[PDB]
Amino acid sequence: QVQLVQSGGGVVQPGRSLRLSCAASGFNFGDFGMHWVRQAPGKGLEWVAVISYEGRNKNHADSVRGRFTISRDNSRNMLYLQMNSLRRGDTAVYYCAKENRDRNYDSWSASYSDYYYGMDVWGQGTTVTVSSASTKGPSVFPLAPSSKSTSGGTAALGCLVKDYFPEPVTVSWNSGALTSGVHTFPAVLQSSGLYSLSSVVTVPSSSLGTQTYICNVNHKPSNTKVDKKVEP
Amino acid sequence: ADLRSNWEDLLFNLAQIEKADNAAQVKDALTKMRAAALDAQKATPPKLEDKSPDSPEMKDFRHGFDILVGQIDDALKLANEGKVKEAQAAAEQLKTTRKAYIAKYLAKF
Amino acid sequence: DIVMTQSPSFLSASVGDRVTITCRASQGIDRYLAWYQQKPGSAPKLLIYAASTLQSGVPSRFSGSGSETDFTLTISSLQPDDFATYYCQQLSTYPTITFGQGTRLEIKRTVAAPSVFIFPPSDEQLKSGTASVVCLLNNFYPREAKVQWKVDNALQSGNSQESVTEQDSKDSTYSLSSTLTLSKADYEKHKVYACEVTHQGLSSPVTKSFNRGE
Repeated sequence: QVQLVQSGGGVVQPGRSLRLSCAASGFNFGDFGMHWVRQAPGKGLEWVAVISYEGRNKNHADSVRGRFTISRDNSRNMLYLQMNSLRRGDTAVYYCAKENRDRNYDSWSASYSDYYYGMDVWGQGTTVTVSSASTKGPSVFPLAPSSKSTSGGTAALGCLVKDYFPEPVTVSWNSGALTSGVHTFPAVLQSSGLYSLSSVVTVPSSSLGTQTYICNVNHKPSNTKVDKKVEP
Repeated sequence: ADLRSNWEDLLFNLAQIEKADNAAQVKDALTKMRAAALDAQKATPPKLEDKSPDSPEMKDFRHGFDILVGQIDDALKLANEGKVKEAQAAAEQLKTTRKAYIAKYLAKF
Repeated sequence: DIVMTQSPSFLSASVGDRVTITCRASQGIDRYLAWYQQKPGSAPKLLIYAASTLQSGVPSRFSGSGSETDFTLTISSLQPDDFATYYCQQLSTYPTITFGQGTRLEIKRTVAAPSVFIFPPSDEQLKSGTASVVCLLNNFYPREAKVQWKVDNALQSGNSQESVTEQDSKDSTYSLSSTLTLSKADYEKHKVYACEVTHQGLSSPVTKSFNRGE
């Protein structure tokens, strides 16, 4: 199986450094150029760097040149991205990717077969978060079913999961049993450097007196669990 | 050197020339292109192994590298005179020359 | 570096539609252009390279064309698997590579009005120095929705952060949360706080609002 398995990454503070790794298997690693590509939260793909089959020639995007260094070790089927002087703008998922060879060509034929034909095999991605924030568990406040959270037939209620770092949190409602009509929103990064999100559910006006609704929040990076029940 | 390594020296060093902001970078890149071109000129590309050295294709292959080296040397002389942007402009034709004179001889067989 | 401009950025279609996405290069790139598909949470997938060559395993309903500076990707008849974001990528300047900004293809359905709810700050949060008001817009379509916060009929910006779900698995609708943050010194400086919502499916903008002590 032709495949790339990435490792490394995580939370790192600004100005410090990190090394990403990408282990290749199932093909002749040292016959192909290799690339790094990144994707910031909510944005498009951005090309980062490339290295020749041999490791002798390389190139980096203007936005990382002088700080990031691509390298490879063919005898261990390993591709590396050394990232120094990290900036908050480097927060992204990073993908390694193998250069595609045009299918009419079994072996290298310069520009007829290589370089110009995209990237066919991609790693699964590594998240890098550049932040000065420290690990903090969330605060969980209710979004109580008001008389203005009304439809005359269905009520809406939720939980506000405020001020945590890093991603992710997990939200359930009464421990897995309520799953219809649930909306947990993507977290937003506050100017504080901490995230926050809301989870909501719409329920019949019938059940505001006959069934209990608790949201179970879990933030594993802080080992904090909160089960906060939501009623008028 | 391997023919692929020499080919890739001409490809990757053009980017180093285009992004340079001082003469040293341009001359370093042009100097590597020159050595790659002279080394590849000595090689027998795989599609030409059936051919005599006096065949039109072998002569065409060898002399296409002469065109490239001549153009590399014109850019190099400007870079040695500290004319970075003139040297960068003169280096733009190297890709045209590489495609028009050399590429076809690297097809497999 | 070469700039790739994809158009449109967002488009809606239904299963069985014929769909065309364009990419435009700031200068000629011959045919050295590739197309990718990406779904959230997964790596890009190469669909097409050399502008018109179909990568192996990619269904034949995908096709590409174009030369020099204008390129399109076509899906002859959509399948549910094809709703995704699509990126072009130029490689003519190799080893300098640049991507287009992407085109998101979404499922079209009928106009659905948002059911709008507002929630007051719970006062466990009050005792900690800050107040957050949340407005919910549930199960609407299309995505375009304007949310404006009125505090005592004085409206704001630079103070509000919003978030949206992805198109729902079942009914293909969207939901949106708008959170307004204030220091609680300023939270009861003022009186009314309103969530005004503009949407295509609402005859006139809807505002559901609270007052301190609501």
